[PDB]
Amino acid sequence: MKNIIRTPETHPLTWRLRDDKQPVWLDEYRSKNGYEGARKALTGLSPDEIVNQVKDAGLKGRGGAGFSTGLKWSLMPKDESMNIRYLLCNADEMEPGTYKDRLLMEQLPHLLVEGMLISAFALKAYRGYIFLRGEYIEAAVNLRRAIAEATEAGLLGKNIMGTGFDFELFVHTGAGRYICGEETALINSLEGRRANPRSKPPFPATSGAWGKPTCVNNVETLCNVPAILANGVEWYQNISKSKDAGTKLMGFSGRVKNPGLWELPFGTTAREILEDYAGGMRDGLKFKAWQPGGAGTDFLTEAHLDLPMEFESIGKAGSRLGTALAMAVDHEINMVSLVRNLEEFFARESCGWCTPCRDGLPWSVKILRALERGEGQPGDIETLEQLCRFLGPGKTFCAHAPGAVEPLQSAIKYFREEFEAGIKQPFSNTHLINGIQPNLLK
Amino acid sequence: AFELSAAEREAIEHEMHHYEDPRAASIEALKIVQKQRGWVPDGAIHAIADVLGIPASDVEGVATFYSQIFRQPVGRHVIRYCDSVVCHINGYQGIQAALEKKLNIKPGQTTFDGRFTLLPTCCLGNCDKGPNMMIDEDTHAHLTPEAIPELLERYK
Amino acid sequence: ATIHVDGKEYEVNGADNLLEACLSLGLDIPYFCWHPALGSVGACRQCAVKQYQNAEDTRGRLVMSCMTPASDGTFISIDDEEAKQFRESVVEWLMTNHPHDCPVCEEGGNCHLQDMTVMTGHSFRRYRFTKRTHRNQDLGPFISHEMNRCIACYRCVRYYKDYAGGTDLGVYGAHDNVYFGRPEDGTLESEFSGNLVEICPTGVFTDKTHSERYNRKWDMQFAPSIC
Amino acid sequence: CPTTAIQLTPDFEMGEYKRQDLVYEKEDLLISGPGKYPEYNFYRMAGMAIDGKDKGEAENEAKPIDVKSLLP
Ligand SMILES: NC(=O)C1=CN([C@@H]2O[C@H](COP(=O)(O)OP(=O)(O)OC[C@H]3O[C@@H](n4cnc5c(N)ncnc54)[C@H](O)[C@@H]3O)[C@@H](O)[C@H]2O)C=CC1
Ligand SMILES: Cc1cc2nc3c(=O)[nH]c(=O)nc-3n(C[C@H](O)[C@H](O)[C@H](O)COP(=O)(O)O)c2cc1C
Ligand code: SF4
Ligand code: SF4
Ligand code: SF4
Ligand code: FES
Ligand code: FES
Repeated sequence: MKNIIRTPETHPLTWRLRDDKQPVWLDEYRSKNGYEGARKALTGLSPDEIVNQVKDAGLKGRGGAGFSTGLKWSLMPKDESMNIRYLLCNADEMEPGTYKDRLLMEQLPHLLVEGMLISAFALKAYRGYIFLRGEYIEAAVNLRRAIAEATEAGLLGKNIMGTGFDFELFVHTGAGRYICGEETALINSLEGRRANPRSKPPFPATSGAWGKPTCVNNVETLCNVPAILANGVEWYQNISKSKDAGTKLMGFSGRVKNPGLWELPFGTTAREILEDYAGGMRDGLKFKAWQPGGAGTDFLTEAHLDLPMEFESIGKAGSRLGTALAMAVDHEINMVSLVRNLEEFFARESCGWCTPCRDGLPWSVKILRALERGEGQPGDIETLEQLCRFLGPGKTFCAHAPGAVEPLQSAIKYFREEFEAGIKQPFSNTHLINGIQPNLLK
Repeated sequence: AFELSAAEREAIEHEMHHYEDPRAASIEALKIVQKQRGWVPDGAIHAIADVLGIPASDVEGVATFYSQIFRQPVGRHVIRYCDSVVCHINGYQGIQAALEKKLNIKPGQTTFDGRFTLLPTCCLGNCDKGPNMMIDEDTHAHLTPEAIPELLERYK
Repeated sequence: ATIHVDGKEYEVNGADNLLEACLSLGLDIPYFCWHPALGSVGACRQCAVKQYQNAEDTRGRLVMSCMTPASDGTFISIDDEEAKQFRESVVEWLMTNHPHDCPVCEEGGNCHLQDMTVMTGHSFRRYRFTKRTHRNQDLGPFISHEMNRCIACYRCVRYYKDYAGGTDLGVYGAHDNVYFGRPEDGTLESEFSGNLVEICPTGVFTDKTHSERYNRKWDMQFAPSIC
Repeated sequence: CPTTAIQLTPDFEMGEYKRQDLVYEKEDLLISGPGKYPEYNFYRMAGMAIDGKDKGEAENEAKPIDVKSLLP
């Protein structure tokens, strides 16, 4: 579908993009209704009024989990003695299959700057950090230039717009770990420590970065904020007739005709995304599987392609919506090799804190290597299944290992024939010792 | 054996100004030393620790936790080819085989000339244009195995 | 506070966590990363029990007893089959990379890892692949270092750094190649480094002075004395 | 015995004149061969390094990956 008319009413995030894929700087951004929501927020709205406005707009988190943003902002302490607060932008985006934040920050940096400004004013957060991955050189350059332009234009720094709100925005480039995207591990990596996640409670809203109240939000959530405050609650609730309010960046990748990213309302079915926007599979390819929201989501089949891309609709199907960036797997891809690659990523991106991930993902990796080489033995599939069952939520310290075992569980559930075809050798981990008769178990 | 230059120390202190705690500039200090010297040598750990006022074991734990902070010497150009699932579907194995045939090295090793270091990196966040490669600061997408012996020849 | 463990009623301190409250009652829950003097961090995932919402609940949920408060009216099960299977699985995951070292290990007969391996009932190996190995460091004349035996329970760094205030011991690395030691070879600088031989549940940090003239714990003649 | 070092052998002629001579030291016990278990070597299985066997050279052992290595 080339005929995409990106009006600001239906495409609040991508209507001011440019055809040559060039970044929109401060003059062009303010020409196309820039910092209107920030002006309204900082000249005619209380911070609690903004928090309640975002809560009434129903803005959920765009970083995969779908937690409500207004409820997260309302969990900040009501003490007036805690005024050293921090806002963090999770620009890490280390999940395989996820490329939305790169587009948003390379081409519209001032949208992120305005969203950080509005969210910091709502949270009464004196300081803001953009935790960005180190592989995004152009996004870092564009964000630093946008921050410099907003600072010289009076939109950042001391006494913004004459209200008296002081806000300083920094860009922190990471050093390449997938676990750094997890918000408590993100806080640990921001503090100059090893990025081990933290147990919750306490949540970062009460004790976050350097012990202060801290709110971590994804890039796309903070890009959703300025349109909410520039158009209103009823406009954000009246663009989609679904329980998930607002629009979402969705797109199919991998052996499709037009891989890319498009802004679509919630409740859009995955089949029409794949057929109209992605163009379907390429020539001589048969669609066999797909992942809805990145490497940490369960595989779904052709029958699940008709489901709307919502949190609850895909949650009921045995998966989760995730980042809503789907990946298509054709019939030429062996599922054992694909899950082997996924589990190698998840095993080597472990942080090493807790036993089941650290010592059970490598066992699953070695089993999958054996099944890919055809050297599988009986009990390997049962071992994979009990690794899936014992790496679920609550068994491990953070959510990295449940997201690791979701593709393994789904692929064993659907494409079990390949995993059973990997097994060719009899089971043996004990060799013969010359003078000792073995205990011949049955 | 190691001594921080004046520009390195000034950049490290400037990064220390941006945080509540001077410990929070450890990753930036390691990246500054790596940018100036190609990698982080052994004396640099104690130098960074002495500047930041944190123990050298904390600096070493940070430097060995993060894969982009190099702790062994590397080549002049670090090839970082993507390894994740979407580039697996788009065929990164042909790219890896082409790189290993052209450079005659396994991943994680350096050529005898000291020109290239081959590394399998994580997902580069460019999955719709896969397979992806990242030489020192440049991302190259839409890779084909026949374009490698031309792509590698403009990094002298 | 009142807790119900396996249908039996106990009166505990509500400011305690469930692991220390149940160990004070004489109940046996396996654990590695918890120490009474160091607090709870929930790393090793060994102390799992099954917590129920109320008395008339049967499904329950596996919780870490070291990270769970012993609040009033709590319902847990230690001998639940799911909890026992998970604890045995944690021991098995630790056993996958552990070296075949007990006869030539100074910790043998005095090893918390041996005790918890036997306590969970894990005695059958089905892992068939390779074991990760590590180089050792020279930690000085008092502490001998054997990094193969590590189960990554983080007790050494928590004691030495957070408790004792030492600066030259740390954790380095990542996913399953975590290394606990000094940044380089040299003598451990803390005046309280010798407590690592009892803090470490395995034989990584061992009494080198004892190791020169080693004998097992059952062969010792002990007495209570004053330093 | 976890190394198959100590073994009971088919031999019964052990009478003595003095009871003190029934205390056998190591030079009275150490034979010049493997006995009833001809091939088992405990040290080929143990992870502890000795002469002729470095770290990673035991059975079912991978080579030690240095913490400073470049591979993730
Ligand atoms: N690149 C990406 O966008 C990636 C996204 N994910 C997604 O992230 C999720 C897992 O991450 P988590 O942070 O562990 O998820 P989570 O569900 O534990 O929490 C997500 C957010 O909700 C907040 N929250 C939840 N319950 C709360 C409570 N009771 N009180 C206060 N705040 C509360 C947390 O502070 C956090 O900001 C999954 O849904 C996964 O799909 C995972 C990997 C990569
Ligand atoms: C292993 C792991 C990796 C994650 N990586 C990211 C990430 O790269 N970017 C991101 O925005 N959230 C990531 N998250 C989710 C965060 O924990 C957190 O929910 C999010 O950053 C902010 O929530 P929000 O969607 O309400 O804004 C990750 C979570 C886990 C468990
Ligand atoms: S599951 Fe455990 S070891 Fe794995 S990344 Fe999370 S805390 Fe770290
Ligand atoms: S640390 Fe314990 S289990 Fe490991 S070799 Fe020594 S005695 Fe055996
Ligand atoms: S060295 Fe000992 S105390 Fe430290 S993490 Fe390893 S097993 Fe635990
Ligand atoms: S999977 Fe290779 S760029 Fe994302
Ligand atoms: S003792 Fe509770 S998880 Fe380690």
